[PDB]
Amino acid sequence: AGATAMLFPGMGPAAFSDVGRFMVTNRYTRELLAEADDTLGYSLVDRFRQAEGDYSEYAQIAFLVNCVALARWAEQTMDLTPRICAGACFGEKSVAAYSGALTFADAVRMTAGLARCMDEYFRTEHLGVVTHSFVRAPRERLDEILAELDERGEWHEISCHIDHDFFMLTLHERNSVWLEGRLRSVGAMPLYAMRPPMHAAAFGGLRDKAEEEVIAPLTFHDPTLPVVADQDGKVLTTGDEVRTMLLESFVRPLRWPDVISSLQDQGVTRVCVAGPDSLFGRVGTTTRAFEVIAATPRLALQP
Amino acid sequence: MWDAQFENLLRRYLPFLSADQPLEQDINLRDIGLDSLGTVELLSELENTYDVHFQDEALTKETFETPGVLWKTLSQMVE
Ligand SMILES: *CC(=O)NCCNC(=O)CCNC(=O)[C@H](O)C(C)(C)COP(*)(=O)O
Repeated sequence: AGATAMLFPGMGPAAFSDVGRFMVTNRYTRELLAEADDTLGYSLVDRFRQAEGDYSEYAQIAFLVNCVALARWAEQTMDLTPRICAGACFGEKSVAAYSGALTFADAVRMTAGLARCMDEYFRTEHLGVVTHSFVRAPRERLDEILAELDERGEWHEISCHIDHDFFMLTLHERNSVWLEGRLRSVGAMPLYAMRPPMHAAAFGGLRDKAEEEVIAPLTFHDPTLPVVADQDGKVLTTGDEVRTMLLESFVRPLRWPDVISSLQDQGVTRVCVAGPDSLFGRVGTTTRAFEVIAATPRLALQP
Repeated sequence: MWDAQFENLLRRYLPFLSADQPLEQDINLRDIGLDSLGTVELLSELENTYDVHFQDEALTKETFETPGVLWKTLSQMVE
């Protein structure tokens, strides 16, 4: 009676010690690494070992390999036949590969190119702008904080809707310490301040630079199964729409509740989250709606 | 100075601590697997169990650094 969706998560802070041993021993990762290393002309696992930060270009490519491999590992070891798939933020990249909208080689090229593109853009543009995540923040409490920012003439945008009380707000870091104390003052808990920021109408120039330098050269195919857009849950069926999703990521917010309502409307009852993740598989938006399988490196490392 | 009620509650959110390992006063909670959404669930369970509302300084990172600091913080609110 059920149906299964394959979901691809956003990228959390890389931790090479979390996945380096997994990547070189699991046959699903080893197979994609051979392809990623041939496309890139280096050893991705070696470059990722030496990378500093949590969001290096190498950790973004490795994150693509880990999610796409763990989707195939779950299909082959759990007899999954998904009718539909969806990707949140980075996971748009992973779902483009899984769905057949891009060859794995073009997804690796795209992931590396967008990494370099964003690095360059944020080296000079929107200096000090950050994306804050917070929880226990009902929309009514958030709206009062946004009105206080408006009163002071402080620019912001809502970048993600995660759950009824879980949002990401993008604004200048000069507002960071006030926002954190102001959240806490009403029982909301700040989680993380992401640099570079993501998902803002103000980032049209990053969209344009991505399109010209990375995305337009690529050939997009029609996906082999429907793809739910993370912007608004629209059911996508063509390569042009997947390409638009990747570009709209820069300038439209993630609406995670809309992915979950769309999946529900397409008859989904069970989701597989493919890859390392401690948000999309565990957040109430997802678990209230669906049985969750969490296909993480930690699970695939179990005896 | 904590008790079984508190420790049974906390240990539900510390996946990398085995039931036969002691819960040290100053163990780093993040290192034995307390994370952001584990903290949200923990908070929700502490608030229902003890009839308290964590707010202001009780929601800083420092509150969840160790079972010692978390116990002190919960204690100041239950009395
Ligand atoms: C998809 C999107 O736009 N997400 C917001 C921007 N990305 C991030 O903030 C990445 C870091 N995310 C994480 O650290 C986790 O997702 C949490 C839940 C924000 C915090 O986890 P924690 O265990 O401290």
